[PDB]
Amino acid sequence: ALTQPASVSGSPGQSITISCTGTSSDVGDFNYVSWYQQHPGKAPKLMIYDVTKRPSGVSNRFSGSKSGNTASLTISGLQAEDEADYCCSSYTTSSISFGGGTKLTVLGQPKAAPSVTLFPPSSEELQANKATLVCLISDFYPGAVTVAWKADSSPVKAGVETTTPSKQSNNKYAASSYLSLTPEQWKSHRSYSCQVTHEGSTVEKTVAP
Amino acid sequence: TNLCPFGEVFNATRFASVYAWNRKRISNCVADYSVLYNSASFSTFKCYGVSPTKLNDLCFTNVYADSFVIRGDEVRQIAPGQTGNIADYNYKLPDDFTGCVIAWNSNNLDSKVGGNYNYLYRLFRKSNLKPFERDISTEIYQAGSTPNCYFPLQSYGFQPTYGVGYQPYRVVVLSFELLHAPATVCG
Amino acid sequence: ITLKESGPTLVKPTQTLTLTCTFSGFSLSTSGVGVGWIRQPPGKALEWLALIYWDDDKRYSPSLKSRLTITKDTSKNQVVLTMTNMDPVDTATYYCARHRIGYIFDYWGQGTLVTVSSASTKGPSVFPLAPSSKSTSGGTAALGCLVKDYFEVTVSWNSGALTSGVHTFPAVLQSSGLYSLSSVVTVPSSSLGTQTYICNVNHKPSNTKVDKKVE
Repeated sequence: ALTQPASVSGSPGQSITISCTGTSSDVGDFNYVSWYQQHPGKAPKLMIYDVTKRPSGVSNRFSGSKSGNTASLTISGLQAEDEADYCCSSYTTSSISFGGGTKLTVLGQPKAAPSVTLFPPSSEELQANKATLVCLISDFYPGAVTVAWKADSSPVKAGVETTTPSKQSNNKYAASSYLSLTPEQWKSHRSYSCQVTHEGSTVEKTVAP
Repeated sequence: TNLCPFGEVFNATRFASVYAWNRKRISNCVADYSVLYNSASFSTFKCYGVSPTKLNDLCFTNVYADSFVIRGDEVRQIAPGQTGNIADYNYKLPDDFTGCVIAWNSNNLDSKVGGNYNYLYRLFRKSNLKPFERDISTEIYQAGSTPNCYFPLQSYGFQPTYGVGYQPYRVVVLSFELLHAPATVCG
Repeated sequence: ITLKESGPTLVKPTQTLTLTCTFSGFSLSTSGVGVGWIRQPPGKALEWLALIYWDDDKRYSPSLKSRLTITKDTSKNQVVLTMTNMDPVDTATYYCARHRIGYIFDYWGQGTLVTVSSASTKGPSVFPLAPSSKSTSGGTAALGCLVKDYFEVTVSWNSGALTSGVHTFPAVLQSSGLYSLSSVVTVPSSSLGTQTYICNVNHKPSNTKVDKKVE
């Protein structure tokens, strides 16, 4: 019922617009359009209601308008802080309609190398005849990494499970990679390592019994 | 000394259906009519037989305030001399009307998703209403002779998607009566 | 000012979901106000479900109407949603929010994750992630705790006293079908052994809290 572009991109300081089209047979005069901002894993926040109005405490950089059956959210003076998905909402004769988000990506963001902390199996987990290595990756801006595990110097591919990347509050990305193994496999081998490759450069951390 | 409580009329939490229109009697108070006339929140403010500026200079024995909801198309029927579903069968102004007809768009309050059905109008009656008559009966109307029989009320079904002609309007009709009796409503 | 859904819930297929919204700051008796329910399936669009108005008018998704019910209790300031014949396609976050026509929805709840699966509920195994010389980066030391093999947890630190430097990572879905996650906090290296650090791990589907000391 409501159709939005999947993605829009703008560079800092400039203005961007996200359009929201309603089928003519569904929305009638298309009187009430609301716009929501939602940050990853967080609730929608109302930015524009009634096509053009701002709730108090929303910055004047956000504005909404309409023409025919297409409403527009406009953002001026783009800041990195307002990367998010923007979702429009309206009425049909029977329901409330939303249509899919628009992910807004602010461009020009500085590239950033991953920060890697690697944790050995706890002694308490080792008591319970299990062992897990925990490789936490964080604060990389181009949102893809590759993660490689290795025992001593031999590549390990078994018992490795790696999350997909996820976007953080500071618009950098995070991931985590777990290597599971038996306590006796951990006592065997001098060292285990986690290798994070980002943008052709590798940050590697090793842990030892 | 008491100020006339127009807020209980214009700002009431429920308005009536037009076939069951509400009447508020306004008595023993001072009314500033300009405060209302210059708010700019009224899409209709048409006074018949008097000017709203001169009205703060005048005294009346009683003021009646009749309020209801109709669709925007029908606001024109709240006037002396009109015919139509609302004028003939719901709320009728005398041809000699001295008062004011105030209306405003209430779509953001009186529509709802899937339609608001609470507001009804009378579609059929045996005869036209007399001025300021009210009919709240729910008898089956006979257009024929079998005991062609219709339920006499129809819902407005206000939809947030409607164009303005079909959106709900709150109406307030102020009647100023001047009788050979003590005046109690003055500006 | 506030709305809050009831806790995250596991629901067996074909059985019925029941959620409760508790709100504060406004009355569901005041004219024009309603409270509705909206869901978002992972990586999918917001989908309106149901609405209840100040005068007890009820409205529902036309396609889902036969499965939905909504109730209000103005004395308890709560609104209750029920949904029937639950299926794994209905796994989603479920939100309540305040309605007034002019703005559609303004204040939203934080949302509650509903999971439809025949798999059973498994609470977490919480293990400490001790700070060490190999987790030291100048003045900052990393410590955490590992929340292992559950079925989807929140983590605070020192009962909410410790918030800066906390990074709870999103969970991994193991080939076993169970989840694991980690939370790590960066504290001052000198602080260690001067300050006691506990992580507070709340599941909720299994009604399990664990406060794990990390030494």
